[PDB]
Amino acid sequence: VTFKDVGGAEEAIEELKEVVEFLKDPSKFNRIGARMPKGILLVGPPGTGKTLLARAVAGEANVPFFHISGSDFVELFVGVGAARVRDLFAQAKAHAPCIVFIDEIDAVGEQTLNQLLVEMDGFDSKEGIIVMAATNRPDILDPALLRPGRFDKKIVVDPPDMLGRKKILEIHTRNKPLAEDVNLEIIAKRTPGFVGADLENLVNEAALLAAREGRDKITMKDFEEAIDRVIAGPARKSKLISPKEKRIIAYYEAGHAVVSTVVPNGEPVHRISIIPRGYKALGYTLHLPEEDKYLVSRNELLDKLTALLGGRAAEEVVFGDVTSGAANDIERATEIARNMVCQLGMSEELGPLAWGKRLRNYSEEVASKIDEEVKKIVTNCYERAKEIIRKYRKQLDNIVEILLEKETIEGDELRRILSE
Amino acid sequence: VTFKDVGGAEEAIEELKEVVEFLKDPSKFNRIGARMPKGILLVGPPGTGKTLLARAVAGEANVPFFHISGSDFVELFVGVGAARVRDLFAQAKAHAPCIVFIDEIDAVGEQTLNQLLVEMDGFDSKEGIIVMAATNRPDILDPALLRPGRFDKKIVVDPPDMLGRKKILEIHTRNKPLAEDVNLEIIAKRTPGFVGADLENLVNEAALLAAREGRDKITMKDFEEAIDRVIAGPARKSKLISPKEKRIIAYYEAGHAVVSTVVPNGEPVHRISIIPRGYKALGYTLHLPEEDKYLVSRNELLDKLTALLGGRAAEEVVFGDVTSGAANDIERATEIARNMVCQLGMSEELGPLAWGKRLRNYSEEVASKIDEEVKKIVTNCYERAKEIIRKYRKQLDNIVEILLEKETIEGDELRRILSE
Ligand SMILES: Nc1ncnc2c1ncn2[C@@H]1O[C@H](COP(=O)(O)OP(=O)(O)O)[C@@H](O)[C@H]1O
Ligand SMILES: Nc1ncnc2c1ncn2[C@@H]1O[C@H](COP(=O)(O)OP(=O)(O)O)[C@@H](O)[C@H]1O
Repeated sequence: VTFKDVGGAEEAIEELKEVVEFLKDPSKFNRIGARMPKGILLVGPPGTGKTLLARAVAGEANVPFFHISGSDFVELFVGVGAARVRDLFAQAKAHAPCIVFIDEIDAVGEQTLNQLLVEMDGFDSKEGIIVMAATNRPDILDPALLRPGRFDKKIVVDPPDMLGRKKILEIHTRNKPLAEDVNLEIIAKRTPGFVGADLENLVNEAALLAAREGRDKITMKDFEEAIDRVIAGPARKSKLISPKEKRIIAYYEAGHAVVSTVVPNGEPVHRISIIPRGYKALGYTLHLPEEDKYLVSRNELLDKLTALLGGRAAEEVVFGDVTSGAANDIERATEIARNMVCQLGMSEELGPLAWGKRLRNYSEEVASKIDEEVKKIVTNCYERAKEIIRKYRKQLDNIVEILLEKETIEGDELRRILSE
Repeated sequence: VTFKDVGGAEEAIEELKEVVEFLKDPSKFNRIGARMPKGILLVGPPGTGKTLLARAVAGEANVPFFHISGSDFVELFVGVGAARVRDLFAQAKAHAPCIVFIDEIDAVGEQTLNQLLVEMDGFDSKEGIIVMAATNRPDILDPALLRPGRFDKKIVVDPPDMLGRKKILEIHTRNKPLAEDVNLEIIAKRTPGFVGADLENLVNEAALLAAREGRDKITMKDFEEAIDRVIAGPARKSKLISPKEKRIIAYYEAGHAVVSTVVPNGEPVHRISIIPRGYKALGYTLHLPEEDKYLVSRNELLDKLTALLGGRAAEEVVFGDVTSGAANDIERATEIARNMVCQLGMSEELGPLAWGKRLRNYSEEVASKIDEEVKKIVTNCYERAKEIIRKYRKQLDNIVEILLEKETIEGDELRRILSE
């Protein structure tokens, strides 16, 4: 369980390597005056992998490891926790420099608490005793533990970025017999926000779906379809859609994808489907990012707003009678335009100011000029999505009639059709 | 542990010297009628160093010292605290004039409380019994303890000013083997708001970082880099920034430093770096004050506001497309301009009045004249930062191309480049 078995956190490893060294040659840290801390506090979102790091460092240099959970101290009989703690340190002091882990310390931090503080102060840091604490919350902790001599050194763990998830997938798939067409980079970019714990569950679910039919390999189709069942839900083939009502959905989704391709700034589409899924959903479009970005320009916000108004601009041109389907793409397209004006200061009339944060302190004369700008930004974009559709209309029907039988179209075919 | 080992508080020492004298010649205070108090209450922010003063005064004249913590009285069995208190005074009365310290009295101030008040009133102040109490909160204390005869004399401790931190650093670094280029005045001015407890931790962390590589001296580079890891966090070299996206940050930070140098009133820069650090940060600039000030003029507030609008005025002139990076320098530059008008009364139209403190009691006709002034102060400054940049443009590119390879530039090189 060396450091080669943990991936996705290069700042909790490089920073936490001298502790291994300190357990090898403690003479280097006494010639100067170093006072290597007795306790280490790991903090981060739950499920990040805090517990695995302690096991990894314990196994890095052959050393006994004693794991104790603070949840076990909950609802224990009076005095049992104190006796367990005393026996733990009694065992620890008998052996060589050891590693002791205490988990879930937020809940504990009454009788066992005070006994812990006194007993911790008893032994010396030169014996070889290391205490590692892992909390899911840094605020509800007991303030007394933050005093010097107690837990004072903290390590922050963070969710992985794009390259971290690739490494985690590489780690967790070594044993299983993958097929020959499985690409782990594609599956790495379609899973943003996943903590390291969920990817193993994803692999297990893909294995289950591969095993249901019965076959010794896991193909790409199992991976891609297993991701959808986690985000939205299982497919619902029992639902019945009227033939004159599924023609509207075919035009509402084939218009959101034509507009999102013509405009310069955007991310490419992956597939379009109209199979119902989950509760209150009738069709979706998927994008895959090209890289990871941290700064957003202005022209990249006027083209994410035109795409959202693409579906509503396709019903109006074709049918002429607007439906109630596009009620969530209007709510999310009007708070994008209320940040370009109030907070980010990208309006040429109100200047570089931050009107807002209770949550409203300004006059009524000003409040009637923010609306004349919001209603002008949104209307100006909605007049351009309609203009885009009118050019690509003969090539918009072809995308529909293909989508009304196969019920799914791929991105490459779409981009081949648009560019005749 | 005499007074020579405590620095940074010259008002809790000069005021607390006759207590040492009173324990030497108590005859001077009885010829007139002095009734030197039995209890002394030390109040101040936590970690200021209240506990150290009691030990210092106890060691000033050779006298037994008995320390008891009020946190120990918490969750003790019924009657144990009273027995401990009785045994404490029983031991104290047997010896010469002694010193007894009670810590953390805010939590205690039920059964032990009443026993303390009665037993305190028992003995006489002429025996040589002194009681020192240290609380972190002056409001939650039991009001009964404020009656005469009980704790009535209080001493307030305060965080050190600029010269105090120098003395604390001098005290805590005597043993350790510093290098020859370490300047303690520079490190004293870059640590505002630090209480006396944090500087020793800073020294220990610098020692750790010096020891990691292995060398018998601590150079300046270890001190300066150890301060950053406390304020913001460790460097994150795993983060990847697109080549076309780190060119924007190089222009946003090289513009905030050119403007902050040309304007008359300001504090000099120290270094510019674009290495990511912490969470949601992509570049920072550091200043070092020349001295400590307590009054701020008006012209010193119109030049701290032009500097903040320097980054946004560098993207607009160069690229022409404003990004979302400068969203925190707009929020902090619009509450500076809402104090020059409402509270401080530095507006020539609304006169010397204080509109405001619920938090709003005035008409709507007035509320529409504060905005016409706020929008005029901010816009007038933003038209001048752009004017500054246009002059120093040939000398703004040189600062960038140097900053795109070394990833760090020093203040002296910047001020040499600007003044050709
Ligand atoms: N960086 C990582 N590399 C590989 N696997 C990880 C990583 N982080 C977390 N995991 C996986 O996530 C799972 C959950 O870990 P767990 O101990 O529950 O986290 P925590 O203790 O922080 O809740 C572990 O089985 C581990 O395999
Ligand atoms: N004025 C000072 N001079 C030198 N060291 C100080 C001073 N004030 C505080 N310290 C240091 O801060 C540390 C914390 O003191 P502590 O007793 O915890 O403060 P408090 O009791 O007020 O919380 C001590 O180890 C002491 O060395």
